[PDB]
Amino acid sequence: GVRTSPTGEKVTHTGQAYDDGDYRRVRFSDRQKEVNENFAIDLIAEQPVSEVGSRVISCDGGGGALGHPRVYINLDKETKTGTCGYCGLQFRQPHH
Amino acid sequence: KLGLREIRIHLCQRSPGSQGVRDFIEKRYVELKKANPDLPILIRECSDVQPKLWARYAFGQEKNVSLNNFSADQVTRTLENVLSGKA
Amino acid sequence: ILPGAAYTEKSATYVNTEGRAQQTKVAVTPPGLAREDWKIIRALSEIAGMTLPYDTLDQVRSRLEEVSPNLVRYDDVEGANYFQQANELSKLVNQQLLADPLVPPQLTIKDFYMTDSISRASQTMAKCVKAVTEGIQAVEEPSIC
Amino acid sequence: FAYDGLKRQRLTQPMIRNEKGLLTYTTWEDALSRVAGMLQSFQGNDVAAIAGGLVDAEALVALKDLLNRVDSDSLCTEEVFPTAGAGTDLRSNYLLNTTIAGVEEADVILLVGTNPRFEAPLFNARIRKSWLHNDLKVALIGSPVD
Amino acid sequence: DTRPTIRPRNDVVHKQLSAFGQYVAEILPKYVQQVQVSCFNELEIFIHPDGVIPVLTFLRDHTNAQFKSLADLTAVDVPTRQNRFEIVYNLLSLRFNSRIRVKTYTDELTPIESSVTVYKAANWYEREIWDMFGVFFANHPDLRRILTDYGFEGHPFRKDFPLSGYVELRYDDEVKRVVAEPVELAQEFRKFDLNSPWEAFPAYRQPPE
Amino acid sequence: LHHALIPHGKGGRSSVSGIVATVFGATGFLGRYVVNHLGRMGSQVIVPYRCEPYDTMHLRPMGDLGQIIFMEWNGKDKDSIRKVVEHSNVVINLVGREWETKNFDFEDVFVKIPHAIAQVSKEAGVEKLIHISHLNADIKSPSRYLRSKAVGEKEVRAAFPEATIIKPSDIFGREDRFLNYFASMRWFGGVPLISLGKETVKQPVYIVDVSKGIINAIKDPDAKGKTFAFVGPNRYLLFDLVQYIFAVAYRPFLPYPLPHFAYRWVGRLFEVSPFEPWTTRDKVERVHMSDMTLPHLPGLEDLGIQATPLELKAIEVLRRHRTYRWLTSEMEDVKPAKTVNI
Amino acid sequence: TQDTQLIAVDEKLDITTLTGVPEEHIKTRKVRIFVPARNNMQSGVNNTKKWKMEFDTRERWENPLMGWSSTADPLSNLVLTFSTKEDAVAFAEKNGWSFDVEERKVPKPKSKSYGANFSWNKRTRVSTK
Amino acid sequence: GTSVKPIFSRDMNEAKRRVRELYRAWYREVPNTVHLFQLDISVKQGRDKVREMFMKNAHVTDPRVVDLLVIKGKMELEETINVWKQRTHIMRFFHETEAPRPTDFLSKFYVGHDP
Ligand SMILES: NC(=O)C1=CN([C@@H]2O[C@H](COP(=O)(O)OP(=O)(O)OC[C@H]3O[C@@H](n4cnc5c(N)ncnc54)[C@H](OP(=O)(O)O)[C@@H]3O)[C@@H](O)[C@H]2O)C=CC1
Ligand SMILES: [Zn+2]
Repeated sequence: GVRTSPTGEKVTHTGQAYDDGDYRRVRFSDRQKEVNENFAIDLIAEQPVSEVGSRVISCDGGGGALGHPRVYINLDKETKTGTCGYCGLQFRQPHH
Repeated sequence: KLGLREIRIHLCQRSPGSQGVRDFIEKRYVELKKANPDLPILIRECSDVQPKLWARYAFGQEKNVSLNNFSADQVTRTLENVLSGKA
Repeated sequence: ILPGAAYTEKSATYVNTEGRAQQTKVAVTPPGLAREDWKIIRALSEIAGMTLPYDTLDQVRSRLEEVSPNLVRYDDVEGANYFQQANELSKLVNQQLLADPLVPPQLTIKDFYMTDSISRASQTMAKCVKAVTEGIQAVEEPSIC
Repeated sequence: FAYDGLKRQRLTQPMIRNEKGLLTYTTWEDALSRVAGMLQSFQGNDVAAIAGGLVDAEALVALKDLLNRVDSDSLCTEEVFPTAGAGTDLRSNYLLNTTIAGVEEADVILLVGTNPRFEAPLFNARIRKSWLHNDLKVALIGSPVD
Repeated sequence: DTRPTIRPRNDVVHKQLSAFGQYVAEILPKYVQQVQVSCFNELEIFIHPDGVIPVLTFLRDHTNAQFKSLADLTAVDVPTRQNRFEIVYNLLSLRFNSRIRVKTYTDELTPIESSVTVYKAANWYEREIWDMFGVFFANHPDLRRILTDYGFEGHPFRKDFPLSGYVELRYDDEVKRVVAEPVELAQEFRKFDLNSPWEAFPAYRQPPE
Repeated sequence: LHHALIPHGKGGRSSVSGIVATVFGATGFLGRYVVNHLGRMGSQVIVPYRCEPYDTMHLRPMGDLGQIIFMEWNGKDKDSIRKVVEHSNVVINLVGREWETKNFDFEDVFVKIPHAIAQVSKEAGVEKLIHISHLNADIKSPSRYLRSKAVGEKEVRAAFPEATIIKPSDIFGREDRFLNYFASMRWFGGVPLISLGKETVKQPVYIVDVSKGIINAIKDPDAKGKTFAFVGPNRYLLFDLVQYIFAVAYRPFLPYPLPHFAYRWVGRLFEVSPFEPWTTRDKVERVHMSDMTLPHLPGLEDLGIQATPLELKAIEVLRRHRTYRWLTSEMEDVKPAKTVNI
Repeated sequence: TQDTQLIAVDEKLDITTLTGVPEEHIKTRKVRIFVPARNNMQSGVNNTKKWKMEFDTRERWENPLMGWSSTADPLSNLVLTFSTKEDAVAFAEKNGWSFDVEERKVPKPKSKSYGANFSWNKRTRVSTK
Repeated sequence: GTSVKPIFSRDMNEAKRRVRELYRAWYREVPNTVHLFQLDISVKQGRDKVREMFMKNAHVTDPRVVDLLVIKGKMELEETINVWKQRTHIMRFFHETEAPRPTDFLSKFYVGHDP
């Protein structure tokens, strides 16, 4: 999901937006400040959180060798859901 | 103008040239500062520096005079002359 | 307003509490139109009329040499003495001591944090202020990535 | 952790009072002329200067010689000192005479009206090491801060 | 080597080159200082500057050496030495299929007798070295810039010479021909201090000092 | 000032000077050197163009990447100027043709277009504006050129009370069509001049002096409102002009006295040409009429600009027109014409 | 030492006129040398064994089109290796660079006694290893 | 010892000679340089642009450095005889297009953090 700056130009995923008083914007005139529509902020939150029944899980990122290097994440903190830093998808204990 | 504002008596803690001015401040200092409460007597003791007297006048004036190998009596003589020209 | 320069943006000399001269060197250029603090004054002196003789860093460095030889020997300390004269020079009308108890301005972690302008401007340092004054709830950032 | 402070509330360009008395960015020319115009016309105690708590020595020399040529000796400082007696005259009056390395050979230390644990954290680490290995005794006169 | 990772050795050649290393040493004791053969069978002769032309003559002429091929001319610059530039030659003997290395040292100002007479191949290798490093040799036929730009001042390969150079050029329409200006990069060379802070080779470590 | 606008760098190709230039009609002599100096010190330049982009490509190697942006624009369409001058700091007007075309008349390019460029720039809110009008701008002048400059100068002055109007006297340079004009005259037999050109004194100025004076006016904080007149360093008679330039070309000068009306007629037949005209009746009056002196108006030296002598820079143009017999001849061989300077 | 029409030219070497670095970069460049300090999170003191030559950091402005750190001083990334400090200053004199020297901060030779970690009266005993 | 081996100039006198025939070749070179090289600068500014470079190096006392420079002087000299260089190559000596460098303290303060 992409928002729109008050000046009428779409904001990028990093949140950068050209100021209305800025002079370097004119590079966008007769051109476009194209923005990747698939926001990584909005492309990972809706992925389901898994419910594996184990203390420690190896996350590979899918595809085996094609995924990120295997990382042994931990699921003991009941308030927080475990996650792999490489991928960002969620992991969770079986409701304990 | 050309009036005294402060002095800057630079000297060395070990140089024999600074020994004479060092002979001056062991005992003949409390009467000098008490005589000039407004005049601050700055002692910048940096090693391996021949003793230098720096009298700062008004209007951004600052005259210097030599104290190399000036014994206790004679260092008092030259600095009193600067004191004598307080204005 | 006269925009100067921070210590990281300045190649100049400070002195610690023990009278040892330590010189900092510029690592990042001062932002925007800000210039060197002493470069401002020398420019000010020229535009005012009482132009100072020194115009470069070494020339002003020689100026502290002739007004205070101590703070040019970098890392080299100078032995302080003549305490036998300083005490006898204090030795006077003997103003009394106030009954007010000795209370340091910095008593806890919180007031230790909030001292200078850079600390005042900083935000992450202010997060540490929230941490000590409140606890762990709000300041706990999720270390997901 | 102070680098973030160098990025917040940075003075970038000279600012002068506008027609309504509000600070507004301007070139160095107007700021230099305005200060110079109000400086050379004033003399004596009219012109003064207060140093900060983090100003470098070279700046202090710059004002010292600047107020030298305008007959100004009211170059004040934020820190206040009982100048009665030697004061500024004797550097041993205000210096850490024993040097910070001296604590590792001392026996007793008297902390008068200070919080070296917070005021000078690097200092307090040195007494802590001295108190740990050398069994150095300590005692302060002030609030029983940890 | 039963282990297939490390490189094998040719001890027969290593001693054989070492025998010839001392061979030259007695032949010209005035000029050689120390002769060393490295672990990987590379025997180097280290000769005095002023005796550059005789040793090269000896190796080209002597039957037991017969080194007649100037492989390469290099003057590797080390700022920590008094005379920085160490001029390194490179010879190949066809009849004994072996390589020799003779080298000297020379500061920025000391001139060397040009070895063009003893090796015609040195000619163009000489035009390059004075260009890149700045060490003038004496009585060269036409010693002159053959690598750098026409009128380019400064020897670029010197240690004090930045990799980005000092000037850059650009066409200008107001004068209708190209013109130079001080170098001002769009992107500076981001230096990468990637040297490991841990010792890598106990064998080559210098003695404590 | 704007946050991302503070000047930076040592005035180089990739440096930042803080000038968002908006030179109009840069595909000309004045525009070519103006964008050069702007690009040289390092400044964002927005160049609107109406002709083919191929002709505008020679301004591409004139600044760092992304500093020169070419934009399509039309004089009649108001919105065209708005797009060009929106993200701008200085908008300088260099548009104007020495001859008349069917779509654009003399008043159109010298009054109507300056009227539009001044109104939109002020409405947009640019801090500075520079307008170019002939130093001989006169409402009663016989040439429609100078009359158009005068009323056009008056309009931009009223619309933009802070505009710095520029008054060049007689520009000369490589592709200057001023001395190239008399240099090309040798093709048509002799050199036709009205009354032998003995009653006309001009004070030409070379390109870099007015060009550098433009940016110096941009950099000058007090240049707003003024009407700086850029004039040359020496005044010579019209006969002396043709005498000197033909001598530098070493072509045989053939003076030819002409009646005023016959020269006026000659411009008429040469204006018929559907392609770019060579001689126009308006050009007839301009070369006939003499340069005026305006001491009250500030000159070019006030901006720290030294007027380069014509004789010093005349060789830079005259080399192309001269033949092979004297192609390598230097400039000391020729002797500068009799100066009748004030 | 090698007598070949030797003349006693003992004046300080001045190769600046020959190397010809620009005037702004031969006078207005405070060349400073030290021994680099070991990175604290590392334990790699061996990197503190060599004298290093540096320069003064000049203006580093941001590129308008992207945002870079475009530099105007060619002597920005230039560092030089010296075995001893006298060689480092020797290069400075011949290349006429305004030189500054720091000293080698050798570590204090601290005394470590693991037996002191369990004492009878000394405070040095450790509450948890 | 500190004694060093000279190449050609044993002392100042012979070195002073060597800088003299550089002038001898250069002075008669500038006129036909402008003539042959299609240059638009006159001989007058050609002559003194050879001049000030002598004072550009009029501080060295070491005979070797003067000798190390005398070779380069005739190198650029020879490079000009046989048209090896191009117009821009010799124009690089004629500093013409760069912005003037600030000199007074007010100028560099107003320009930037350049010291
Ligand atoms: N002696 C002189 O010639 C003097 C001239 N001036 C004025 O200064 C300016 C200098 O122009 P110069 O650089 O020599 O270029 P030219 O006069 O050779 O050509 C006209 C310039 O303006 C543009 N232009 C022409 N007609 C139009 C139009 N109808 N709409 C928009 N742009 C147009 C041209 O590009 P394009 O054709 O692609 O649109 C070109 O950049 C002119 O206005 C000139 O009259 C002032 C004083 C003296
Ligand atoms: Zn993962």
